[PDB]
Amino acid sequence: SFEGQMAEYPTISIDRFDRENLRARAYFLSHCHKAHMKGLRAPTLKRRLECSLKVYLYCSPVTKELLLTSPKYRFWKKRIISIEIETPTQISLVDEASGEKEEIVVTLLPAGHCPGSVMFLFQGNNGTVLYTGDFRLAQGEAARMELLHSGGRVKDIQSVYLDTTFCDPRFYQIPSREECLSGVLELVRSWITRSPYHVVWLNCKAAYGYEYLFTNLSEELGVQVHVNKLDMFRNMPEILHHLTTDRNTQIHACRHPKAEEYFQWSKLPCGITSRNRIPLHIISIKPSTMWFGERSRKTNVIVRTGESSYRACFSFHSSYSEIKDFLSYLCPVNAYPNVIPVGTTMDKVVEILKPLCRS
Ligand code: NI
Ligand SMILES: [Zn+2]
Repeated sequence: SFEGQMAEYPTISIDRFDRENLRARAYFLSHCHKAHMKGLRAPTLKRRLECSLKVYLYCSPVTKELLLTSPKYRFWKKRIISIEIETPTQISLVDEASGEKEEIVVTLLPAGHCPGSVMFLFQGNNGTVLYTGDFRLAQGEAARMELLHSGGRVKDIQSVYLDTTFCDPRFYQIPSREECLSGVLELVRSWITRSPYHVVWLNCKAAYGYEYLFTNLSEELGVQVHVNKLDMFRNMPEILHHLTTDRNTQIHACRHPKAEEYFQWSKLPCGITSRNRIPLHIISIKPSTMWFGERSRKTNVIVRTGESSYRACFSFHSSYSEIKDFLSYLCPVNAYPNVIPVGTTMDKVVEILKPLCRS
């Protein structure tokens, strides 16, 4: 599995900052998710940064903004360099122990996974490689990325290091971003327009990536979404103004350790149960990955699980058919899975991808 280092450029570390990654000539962060930040504020890394002065962290503008809203990562401020999207950027790497100098060009491509999420395309003197980070690309999106191409064909890519979360034929198709959004929108609309006392709880994981759902709901329905904390979007106006810390709203995305018990007793995680002593009428909506097989057809993005509860199709990652389409299009020499799906093995995932690769 992926532990920070690509074979072709081992002196850079991406989305992993412990163990062998402590000797990196440069760091890269694809997106601000805990699973891709292992060791990023460890004492040993800080120790190492005090020694090595020409070591930087590179990421997208949004990732820089998000990361540094957390006090615990503020020590990175002096060493963090953002790179604009789809803007090829020369990066110089120097050996601390040896004398060595090394030059690479990096291009950030949007990953469709959460605010600030990118893929990193690296070009240097040891071939071109693509690190996808976490991604969801719909069909046709890769073909529109001009900087994946050279002279009207895809660039010669030696190796792709890719998000294989749903790389198993069972996860053949997943409804699109737009389909998922429209389903949730119409469910919420149909509830909250009944009266001011009808409210929705969006039961979401504690992670970036639900913001486009919140913004669309807010934009379409003229309501702000209750969240526990929104200071990370202080400088992000197109997100911030769709959120609120006030409990007096019809759409909630607040969180609590016992939030599901609270919902079973008609509460809501933030504790509001009534207004003018009228009980709030609450439905829960849990964004959840849903998929259909190769020989099946799409069914409703909304799944009712109780009188007052729903699951709603939502995915942070590409389907199997999207992964195969992406890799087929890239046609690299090698493809390496970043992640093994829960019910599969590395050998099955590698062999799924192998026919789409040149060696
Ligand atoms: Ni992620
Ligand atoms: Zn709330």
